Amino acid sequence: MNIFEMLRIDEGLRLKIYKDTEGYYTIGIGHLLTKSPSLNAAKSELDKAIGRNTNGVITKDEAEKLFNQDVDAAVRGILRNAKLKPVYDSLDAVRRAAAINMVFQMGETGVAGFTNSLRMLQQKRWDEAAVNLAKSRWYNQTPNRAKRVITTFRTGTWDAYKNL
Ligand code: NA
Repeated sequence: MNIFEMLRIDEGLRLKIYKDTEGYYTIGIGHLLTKSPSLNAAKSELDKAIGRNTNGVITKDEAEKLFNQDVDAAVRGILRNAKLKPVYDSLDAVRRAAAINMVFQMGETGVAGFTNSLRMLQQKRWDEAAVNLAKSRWYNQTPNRAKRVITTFRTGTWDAYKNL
């Protein structure tokens, strides 16, 4: 297990434009296209991202290319964020994957607002952090995925992703 395999489990792989859990146009391995309700706007974003006129459909290689870029962007984002970087730096590599997963799903600004959770993580108060992380819109809206990510923060193991 690693961050790529983890997010592949959590996000799936779809080669045609679909709506994500929030109703937003997405493609590939959780590549958010736009929050606009316009499918045409989403198709434009896709074409811009891929560099060709798609039919709203991409190949697996293209999906994996966007995915690589998106994981890299999530990491880069954490490292540029004054609130997230110190917490991320304090973590072991397994818990760093859980951190990247959160940012991939909700964005840097959204995760940086988990102030109390972040403090508990930096303190290595894992059970307390896990309880706090679950008191969130995140957990309520995507409880199975959040439970997996939270278990990863709680334990520093890949146990929530084994059998998957
Ligand atoms: Na998804």
